[PDB]
Amino acid sequence: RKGWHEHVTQDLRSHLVHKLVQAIFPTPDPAALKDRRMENLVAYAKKVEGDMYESANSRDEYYHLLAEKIYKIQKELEEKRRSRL
Amino acid sequence: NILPSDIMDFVLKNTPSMQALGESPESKEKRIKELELLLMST
Ligand SMILES: [Cl-]
Ligand SMILES: [Cl-]
Ligand SMILES: [Cl-]
Ligand SMILES: [Cl-]
Ligand SMILES: [Cl-]
Ligand SMILES: [Cl-]
Ligand SMILES: [Cl-]
Repeated sequence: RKGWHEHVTQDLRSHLVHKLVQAIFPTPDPAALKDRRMENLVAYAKKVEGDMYESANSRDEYYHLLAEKIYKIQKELEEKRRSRL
Repeated sequence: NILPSDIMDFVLKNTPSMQALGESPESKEKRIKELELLLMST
């Protein structure tokens, strides 16, 4: 349940939060990167990652939970956009 | 395929892995496995 944590480095978790941010908002322009709202996005990502890190029972399940989250967020974004068309 | 390979290379070089490039059909489960792969990479 929590033994796998010993193999996961903070450096890894950081790269993963980064991938989580890119998955939500792939390529922000300089103005967006500077916006306070971008900080809100990053904090949300770190929150999700921490949630999955503290509920997974294996490294494999940890990646899987993150992927499911990403799938779900991207689906939410796509639907919202289509609803305006 | 119709996209000139030099343009393809330029675009792919400059696109983050987590960004979608197109909306080709594939199941939810296959996309989630792909996402797991993209996270696992170094
Ligand atoms: Cl344990
Ligand atoms: Cl403001
Ligand atoms: Cl922590
Ligand atoms: Cl609205
Ligand atoms: Cl990348
Ligand atoms: Cl669904
Ligand atoms: Cl494939």
